[PDB]
Amino acid sequence: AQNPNCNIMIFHPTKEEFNDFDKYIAYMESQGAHRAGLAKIIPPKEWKARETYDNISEILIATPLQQVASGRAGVFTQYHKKKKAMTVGEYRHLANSKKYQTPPHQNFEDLERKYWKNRIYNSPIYGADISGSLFDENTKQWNLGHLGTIQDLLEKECGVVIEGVNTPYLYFGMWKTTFAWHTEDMDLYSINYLHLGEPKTWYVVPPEHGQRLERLARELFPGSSRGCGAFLRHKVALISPTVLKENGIPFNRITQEAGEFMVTFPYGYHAGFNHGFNCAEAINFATPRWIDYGKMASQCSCGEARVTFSMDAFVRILQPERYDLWKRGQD
Ligand SMILES: O=C(O)CNC(=O)C(=O)O
Ligand SMILES: [Mg+2]
Ligand code: NI
Ligand SMILES: [Zn+2]
Repeated sequence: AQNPNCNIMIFHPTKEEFNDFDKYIAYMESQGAHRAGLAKIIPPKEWKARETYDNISEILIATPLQQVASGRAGVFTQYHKKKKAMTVGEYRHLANSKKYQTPPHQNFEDLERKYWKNRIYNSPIYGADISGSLFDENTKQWNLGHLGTIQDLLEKECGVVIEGVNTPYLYFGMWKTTFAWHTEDMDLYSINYLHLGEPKTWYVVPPEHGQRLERLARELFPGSSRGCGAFLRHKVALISPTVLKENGIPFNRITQEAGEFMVTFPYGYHAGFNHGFNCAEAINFATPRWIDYGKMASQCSCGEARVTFSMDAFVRILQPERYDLWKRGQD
């Protein structure tokens, strides 16, 4: 078995290997990458996502989210308070202000220490989940707005034609902005490209060990667990690496820099934070190997998780027994 310790693998495809996206995902899996839950892909030196980032400041962040924490430093939840709209240029200035800017630090490890020590005492503002793309239309390789759609994959594998579309999302981050422990909707893959700015640190649990994380989460968030049998679908809970180590939960960590891709694999729990002002783009995708994960994915039916239009068909076709309860949660 390849990669039996479930380490995060880093890949350096050549320009020729960068042509066929599906084939390269399948290559990475042949080497065991999926066992970690997360892989890094460094594009060939010949590649670029677009010519410059000099003209992005007029993009609108219609609903910036202030991420307010409750709990203790290593075990907390966050809620998202909606703020007034602002442009990317306005947001960048805010991120660079004395109130929100990254503190002086020695290296990534020192900054990680400061994050876990101090995150709860601040409420950074995240421009998340903004439909759109920063890839040039002429970029033909690993262009996250030109991938094969998950609807087409389901149709190719299973023969059923379904409604729905699949488009990318932009994320504008600042110091301490946080993504809570989650897997993707319907335990899909994700791909994330860091277009510009400061790094993003990731933490990930191997898919084969995801239920260990879930069991710890039910212990650590006992009221939430009683409210919903899939409350990590709410995307609000954080658990530090120190706490994970104290409870014997297998995980790995890595820092993504500008110009790098990350791929999350089906049922790979992940969480993380941004180091400073940055912009990422991400999208869900599927492969043939996903179908069995989609069929077994947990679902939130309590009403909190509320998701896209396009998840309806996935639940309806892959999980018909769960469909009626899940849809009641949607309504
Ligand atoms: O970058 C973020 O804030 C969160 N991204 C993801 O969870 C992802 O790409 O799957
Ligand atoms: Mg602009
Ligand atoms: Ni994700
Ligand atoms: Zn729920």
